[PDB]
Amino acid sequence: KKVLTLEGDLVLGGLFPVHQKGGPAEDCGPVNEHRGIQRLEAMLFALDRINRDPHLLPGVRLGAHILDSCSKDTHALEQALDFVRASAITGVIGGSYSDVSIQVANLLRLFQIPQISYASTSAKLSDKSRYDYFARTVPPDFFQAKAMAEILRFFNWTYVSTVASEGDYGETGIEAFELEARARNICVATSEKVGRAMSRAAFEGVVRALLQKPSARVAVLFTRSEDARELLAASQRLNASFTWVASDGWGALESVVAGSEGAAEGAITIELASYPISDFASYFQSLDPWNNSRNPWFREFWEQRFRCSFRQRDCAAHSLRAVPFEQESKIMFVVNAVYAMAHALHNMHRALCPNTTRLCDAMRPVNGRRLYKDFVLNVKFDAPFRPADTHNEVRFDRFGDGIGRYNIFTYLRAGSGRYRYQKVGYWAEGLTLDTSLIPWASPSAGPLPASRCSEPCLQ
Amino acid sequence: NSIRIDGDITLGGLFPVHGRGSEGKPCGELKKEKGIHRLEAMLFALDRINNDPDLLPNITLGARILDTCSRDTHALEQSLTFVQALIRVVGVIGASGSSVSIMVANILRLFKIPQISYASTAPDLSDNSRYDFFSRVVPSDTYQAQAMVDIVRALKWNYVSTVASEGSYGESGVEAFIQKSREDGGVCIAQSVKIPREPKAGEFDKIIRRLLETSNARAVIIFANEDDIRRVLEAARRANQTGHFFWMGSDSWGSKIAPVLHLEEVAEGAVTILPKRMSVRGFDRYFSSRTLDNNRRNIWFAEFWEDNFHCVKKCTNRERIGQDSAYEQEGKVQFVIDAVYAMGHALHAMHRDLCPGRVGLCPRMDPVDGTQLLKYIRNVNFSGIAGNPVTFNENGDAPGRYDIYQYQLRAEYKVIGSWTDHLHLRIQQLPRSICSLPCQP
Ligand SMILES: *[C@@H]1O[C@H](CO)[C@@H](O)[C@H](O)[C@H]1NC(C)=O
Ligand SMILES: *[C@@H]1O[C@H](CO)[C@@H](O)[C@H](O)[C@H]1NC(C)=O
Ligand SMILES: N[C@@H](CCC(=O)O)C(=O)O
Ligand SMILES: N[C@@H](CCC(=O)O)C(=O)O
Repeated sequence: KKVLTLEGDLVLGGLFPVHQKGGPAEDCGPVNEHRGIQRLEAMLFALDRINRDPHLLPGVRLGAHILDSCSKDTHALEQALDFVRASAITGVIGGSYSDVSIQVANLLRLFQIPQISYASTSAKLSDKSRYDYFARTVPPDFFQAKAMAEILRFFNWTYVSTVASEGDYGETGIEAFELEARARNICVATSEKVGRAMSRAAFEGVVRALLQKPSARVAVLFTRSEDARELLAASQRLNASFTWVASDGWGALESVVAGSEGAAEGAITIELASYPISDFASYFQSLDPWNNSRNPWFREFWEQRFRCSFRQRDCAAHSLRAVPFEQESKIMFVVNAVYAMAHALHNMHRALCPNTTRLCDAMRPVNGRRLYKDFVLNVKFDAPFRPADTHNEVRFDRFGDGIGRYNIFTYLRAGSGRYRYQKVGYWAEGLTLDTSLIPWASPSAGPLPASRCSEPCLQ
Repeated sequence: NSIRIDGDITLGGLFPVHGRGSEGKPCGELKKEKGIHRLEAMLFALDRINNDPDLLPNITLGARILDTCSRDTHALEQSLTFVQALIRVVGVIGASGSSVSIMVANILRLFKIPQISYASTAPDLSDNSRYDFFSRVVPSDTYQAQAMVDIVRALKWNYVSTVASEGSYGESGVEAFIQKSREDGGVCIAQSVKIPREPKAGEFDKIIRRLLETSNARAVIIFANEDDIRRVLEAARRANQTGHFFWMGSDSWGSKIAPVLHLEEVAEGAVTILPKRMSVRGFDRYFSSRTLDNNRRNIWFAEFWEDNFHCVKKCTNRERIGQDSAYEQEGKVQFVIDAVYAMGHALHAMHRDLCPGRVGLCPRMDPVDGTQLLKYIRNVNFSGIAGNPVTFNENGDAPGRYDIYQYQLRAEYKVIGSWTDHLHLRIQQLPRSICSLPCQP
């Protein structure tokens, strides 16, 4: 359909979930304002800096072939054939969804096409037997269930209920969480699984099942962004009080809680620790639907955000520099993925063609055997746009993963401030969050909400 | 390695003549029952459609059968040959493996090649939205889950434990069984056992420890592959638990010598479920007739000759299959005979409509379209070689009709019931696996 066609000596692939899944409706419709265009423009912003960096691939002019997956594994694989028409895709940077990334990885493995995923926490891509050409910067779902299991132990939450999202992300998270919960003496109640495409009436069924064990006031949530909002919407209707322990799917984005914002007051969400990019903030803010002709989806993005139309002579007045800008918490991973092979290509260029800073006729046929195997090795380099007084470094382990750095978020309802996400701790191989910042954990608030199956009995 | 036959149109096929290999090796020990016994069945079926003139007259059918060593990863690399030109086969026969067939169904739909499987019973594979071109000739495992609940209820079983293997079959098998178990509310699951894809030697020993931990869970239900049932059964002998556990087997443990070979001590008193089948006489006088220097098309037939007969030196060519005392005409050999027949009948119907009067392959349908052929497959209605009616549905599944087999000693499987619509089990087995014995009035 619509794809980016940036040109250069060698082009670089991409796969972003621009649109939302339509289910029984059309394949995918409305765009994503935080995990879509914001991540889509992050790659272009990173590519522009590399193309103008004298110390990173001089005279190479990296291209872009960003496709569209829009949160559909079948749709992602259907258009993934464009990445393999030549076999010239030297690499693919995409797979924001675990289900999407798994399907693309299998196809690209046959043609030896290295792939980097900026957001894929499933604890199965680390298996090199099945995916030997896969690398990523985000940690797997291994040092993520322990963080949530320890939080439950920290609050002495023993009897809990788990909600799983059908696919290759929720099921993997539940299995990792289940074994950690058993090893930490955490009781497990009935577990309910939600399908990828289910009616809104079915979403009321699972919340009813969670209400059928009333000593389970704590619900552990393993769902994608499009599956957690429906449960929250199903919580206002048939009103119930359930505190939420959220996975990476919930995140700190202010769209899964918008609307049904009263049913997740005591919700704890764990995201991936990162820092905002000051340079990217100016790039995204200083954008217009007319000047920015590189992105075919920018015109559609200007319809949902800054509500207007391009037919009745509307728009052309709103500017992104006026309204506040909320940067996605995973923009750092997107710009790190682009720079991951940018230095690797420079390292490959320095060794394969040590004659001039151009193509030496030997790197024209790109092979995954020599590239990825030399790419999974030490590509240790300073993180781009790193803030001051920090020692962050981009590197890959033997499994092609990143370091296990996490953070803890809670949902606030402060007066004269509507609602706001506040960071209350991090996970540096151990819990460090404080108790005085959580509204329901404050000493001057009453007993904390707990979920024990049998009130303990004294001697 | 390929066994391609030259023909006007070629038919893809995936058969697991080998097994999963440990360590870095992607292939393991040669599988006699799965694979080779079904490999020549399609070849025999392909050699019978090309003989009679009532089906596809003056049209010879080729083949592009490949090797899948019971490995999901290895199955995708081989399947690239089917769509190498379209980056030409008209149809591809799906592999027995549930997880293997899934990875072939999500890539063949991109290039629009219909797929017909014979031994994959994944409830997931019934989703039309994700698997457009996948067709099945066997009932799904979701019907087996209801059947097992009916069987255990008739046996008054109350406390059972479930064992599942890693993949899309074991995980989707017990999950369907557990959900249907809660619907009736009569039986409950003691615990769930997960078998890793590549575990250690002592991992299987730990599996029986958890089963023995709940000593009152006398009956255990296993959803495992062909090579996993034997290993778990062997661990029971080394733990001195011969007769303590009664095994509840799925369609992966039908009438098969291999899971009960040299293990007829723990396998006793085990009841299993297999779909409708019959002993075809045509294939009885075909496998026993093929010998060395005759079936030179099958490369792996030489390996089959070495492994089966030697079971060493002096490999003389003076032995026959009939005297091996190991040929049993495996149950799922029938399901691949009519699988190609259903696809062949669809091609015959397509040939008549798109080529009126032209006996040969008319140029109007030379670039065969998978989408056009897909609707023909859904409307195939004929009788198989044994006599069973072959009919598909809107999702490409098959009607649920099974048989109940119980392993007896006299070492031969005997029919003890059926699951036509509700149940037909007739009383053997012994009443056990009942926790919370009556505590008197
Ligand atoms: C309960 O949690 C508190 C911290 O809030 C701490 O005393 C300990 O982790 C738990 N104590 C008991 C008795 O469970
Ligand atoms: C196939 O033909 C039979 C012939 O009696 C009849 O049941 C019907 O037309 C077809 N069956 C199904 C299940 O569609
Ligand atoms: N890592 C989560 C969410 C990724 C994202 O969209 O930010 C997943 O695999 O579903
Ligand atoms: N249908 C089961 C059993 C296949 C077999 O080995 O016959 C599966 O897909 O694993």
